Amino acid sequence: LEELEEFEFKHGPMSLINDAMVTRTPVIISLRNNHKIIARVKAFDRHCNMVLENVKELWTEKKGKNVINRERFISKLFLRGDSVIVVLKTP
Amino acid sequence: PVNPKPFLKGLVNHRVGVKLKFNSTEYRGTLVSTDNYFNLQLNEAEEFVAGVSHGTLGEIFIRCNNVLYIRELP
Amino acid sequence: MVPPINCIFNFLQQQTPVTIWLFEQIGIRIKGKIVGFDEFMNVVIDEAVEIPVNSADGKEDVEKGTPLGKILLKGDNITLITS
Amino acid sequence: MKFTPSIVIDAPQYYVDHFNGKYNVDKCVILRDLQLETDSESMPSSLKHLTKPTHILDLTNNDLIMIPDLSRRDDIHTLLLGRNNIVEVDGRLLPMNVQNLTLSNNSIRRFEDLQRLRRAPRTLKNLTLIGNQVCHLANYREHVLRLVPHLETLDFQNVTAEERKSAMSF
Amino acid sequence: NDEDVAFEYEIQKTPQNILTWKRYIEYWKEEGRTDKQIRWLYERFCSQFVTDTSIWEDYIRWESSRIFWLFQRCLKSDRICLSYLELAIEQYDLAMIRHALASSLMKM
Amino acid sequence: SKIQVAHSSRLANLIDYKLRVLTQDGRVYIGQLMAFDKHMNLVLNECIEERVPKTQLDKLRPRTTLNIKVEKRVLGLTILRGEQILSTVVEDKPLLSKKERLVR
Amino acid sequence: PELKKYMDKKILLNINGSRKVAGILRGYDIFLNVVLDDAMEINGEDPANNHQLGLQTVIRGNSIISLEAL
Amino acid sequence: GIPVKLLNEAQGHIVSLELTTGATYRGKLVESEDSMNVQLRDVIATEPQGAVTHMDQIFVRGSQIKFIVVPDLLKNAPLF
Amino acid sequence: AKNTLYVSQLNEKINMQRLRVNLFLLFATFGEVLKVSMNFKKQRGQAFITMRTIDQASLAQISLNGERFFGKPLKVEFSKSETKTL
Amino acid sequence: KLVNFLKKLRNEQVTIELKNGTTVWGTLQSVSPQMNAILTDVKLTLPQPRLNKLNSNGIAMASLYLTGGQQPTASDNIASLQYINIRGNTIRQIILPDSLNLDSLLV
RNA sequence: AUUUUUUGGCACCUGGACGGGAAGAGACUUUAAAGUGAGACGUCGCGACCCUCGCACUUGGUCGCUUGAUGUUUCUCUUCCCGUUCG
Repeated sequence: LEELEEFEFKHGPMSLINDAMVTRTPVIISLRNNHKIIARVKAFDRHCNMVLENVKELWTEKKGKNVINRERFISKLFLRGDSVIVVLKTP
Repeated sequence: PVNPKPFLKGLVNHRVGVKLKFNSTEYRGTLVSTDNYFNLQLNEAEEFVAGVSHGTLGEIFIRCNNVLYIRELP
Repeated sequence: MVPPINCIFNFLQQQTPVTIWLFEQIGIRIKGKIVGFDEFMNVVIDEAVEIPVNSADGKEDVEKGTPLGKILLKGDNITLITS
Repeated sequence: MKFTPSIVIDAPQYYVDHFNGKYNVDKCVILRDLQLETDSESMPSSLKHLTKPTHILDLTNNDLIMIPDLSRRDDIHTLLLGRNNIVEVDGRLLPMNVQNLTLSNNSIRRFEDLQRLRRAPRTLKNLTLIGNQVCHLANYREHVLRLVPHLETLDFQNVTAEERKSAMSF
Repeated sequence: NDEDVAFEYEIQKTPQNILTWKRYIEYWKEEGRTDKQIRWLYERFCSQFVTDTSIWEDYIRWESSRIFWLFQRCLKSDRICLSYLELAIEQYDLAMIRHALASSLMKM
Repeated sequence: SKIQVAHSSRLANLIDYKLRVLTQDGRVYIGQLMAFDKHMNLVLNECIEERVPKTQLDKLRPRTTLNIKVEKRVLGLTILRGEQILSTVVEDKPLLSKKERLVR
Repeated sequence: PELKKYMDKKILLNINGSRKVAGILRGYDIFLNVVLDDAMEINGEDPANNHQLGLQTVIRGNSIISLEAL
Repeated sequence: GIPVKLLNEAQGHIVSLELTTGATYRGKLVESEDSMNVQLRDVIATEPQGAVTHMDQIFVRGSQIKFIVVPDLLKNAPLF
Repeated sequence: AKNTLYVSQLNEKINMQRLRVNLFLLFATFGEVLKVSMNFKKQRGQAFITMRTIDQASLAQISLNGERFFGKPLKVEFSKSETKTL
Repeated sequence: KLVNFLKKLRNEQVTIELKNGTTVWGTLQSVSPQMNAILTDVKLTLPQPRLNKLNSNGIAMASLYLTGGQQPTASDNIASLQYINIRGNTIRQIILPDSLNLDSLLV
């Protein structure tokens, strides 16, 4: 069983997340509510659940006919994986 | 004939356009790998919303459930 | 009786042109021929074209269709497949 | 007796069906014949222990001199105060959503004792004032009606359209 | 605030009703009166019942260094001393752990 | 004031407790939990639904001075499907049946 | 799906997107996929607005909301 | 567990069920399945807006059931 | 006699929802009314009121009988039985 | 995997954020295998701007009010609950304690 | 984590305050004179005429609401008496 998990996280698409975790580089996760999160991956699983460090959350909100950016810094966070649209490797 | 997973395993190292079922977003990039659950890794990706590019992204991992279709790009 | 999977295998084997309706996108359809499928009802569609469609009084102006080429349409987006 | 926390906490709570006919759905809290005399330095702070939600509060036959300050209750749609010694009807003190109020056999003696019924919430549909001295007075019913014209029933007799249309003309 | 007095009169009604004192303490927890205030109320709760140790054991369950100090008092004044045996063993000063335990065996 | 329940109370302990069950379309179902399921399918006895009308929803905006008049349906014995539950909240404990009041 | 009692009978389905399809049930599936013969898209009372669909029609089961006899 | 078994015990009785669409159906439960699929016969249907209509027989897919209302007698069932 | 009073000669024209609620409100003054049961399809104009105690039921019998209730004068007497669906 | 990490956070204060944007501050008491949380001494909240966008947030505001805990008329619609059980599919994020030594929990 | 539940078709869209109601405006139909922001679902009831004589374990039919209130779809505001609250 679990040997397949160690295969898929090493060769398959989640090797990106794994590389970002091992090299400690931040990833720009993009969520289903159009929030971005910029964060370090500390752990993940096959559902793309994640434990994240130094989370910066970013989004726009609207006042009338114009938009104002909003921001949060969260020290430690867990992300349920069903909400992830895309994860981007920060250059 | 070509079944879905053999087909997608044939597009690896070729440029594909992954249209998402949401936000009218389509990611155009080189397909590097794919999961049995059809997760995708693209490289050299360009975000397009409604045909207007938001510029090159580098590497992206796209969760399987967001995908409407993958098309090969000639 | 034909099980639905066998009916899709008929579309595959006879190369019958099909129209596929999309799950929530009532305004769009895909026309093509299925060149493979799987137990999740993912489909590889060859000669696929997306067709603009009206929501009710649902005429289909194929003259404005956009050719996608060959696509893997994820099966969680299919609602109907028809000749 | 006077109000104390154990009295208000221990009070029998059980669902009744009288407002529905089929299902037991209204929590009825029972404080009957208990001879609670009122004391502002003991009662309202005890009533902060009255369980929430509750729907019928039955304070029948208790020695209260005025309607208890349940103004902070959104839930007590029925307040029973029969045989108590209430003398004045301050509509501020009723629950916010009280629908039925039962003042039978209290000690209300003049329309001046009723005058602040005008302040009662517009949710109040049912009133009973039987056995008060006030019920003997001339034009009593028309007075209560023009104080609170949105009653549907007063003293278990239906408020007809002509009674309401009279009461609202003042 | 007024609400304490509603329990105080109830204590004047029937002071040996343990559930009154318990609900009074519970309200003081929910509002969060200071430790030195709740100590005075727990010592009242014990003093009205000084013949029975069970209320001291509830007090110790809230006072849980003062819980060790009062436990040394409760050992000086035996099932609660048996309950203390794990705490007393960790003191390692053998006369202080062993004397209370042998006293509890003496009044077993 | 309100009911307190022990912190260890799993859903299996709340049988015969009257729950408020909150659901994905902004509605609440209130009834004694008779049984449940791995999915959180629930059986609610004597169930009553509440919803907030669109006329009242405005009163939830910023200025207990708000007083929402919900709309209710008495449903009766009801099976909720698990997909619809967002959350569950305890409203009340198992009461004595009014039979038990009867003196003789 | 113990759906056999509908077999070779005409049925009307309400399916995702408030769409409706009527036809002759020729087969069904564990996932409640169905096959319709003589299928028609229904969207009004006017037969000129309803569209005859293809000779064979497969409906993916998670789309079906209800399946009503005719 | 018990909730689906209760829907087996309701067979032969008039169930009322609401869909995710808001449509209501009320009728005799003639079949039911472990997925909460149901078959209703002699069915008072109702569009989400309240426009009533009537149907001889209907099958409803489990995924689309919001809740099912069951006769009060079954609160006495031995399941509980 | 018994926990259950029988009430008769109710005003037929009134809606039972009002009539049952107001019978609760009427009898609650003199007893802990545990149940008001009415079934006009089988017994028009009649209700069976179950009090907590015989002393309360007897005081209610002594005080509500003949009292006006929606204009029509109420009839009250002890029931032949308990209410079973209490 | 990582639900077995969350199972270790018992008796610790978390701010769960739901899919609909409601934030649940509270003491975490349980996490089922399917991420069903149980929390006590809870404070539900809706972020300020969401109360102005009723086409998206009317359902969220209605579910918050109908919890019956919104006796406070505080802005941002605070509701206080002694106990809540949250079905795991509704969780968007869990904001964890800052002092949590993640390594000891993950390893 | 793969169609039927839990690894997402979801997201874009002094003074303040509330409530009694009056007067005008507005809008549509009539021939200067009389009626009251559009069109429609349903539902609680209310009150009259039509069913039943009474001790059990869904009273029935029908009409007005010219408002008694209420929920929900689709289309295009000034002013004066006054009740009640807030700092």
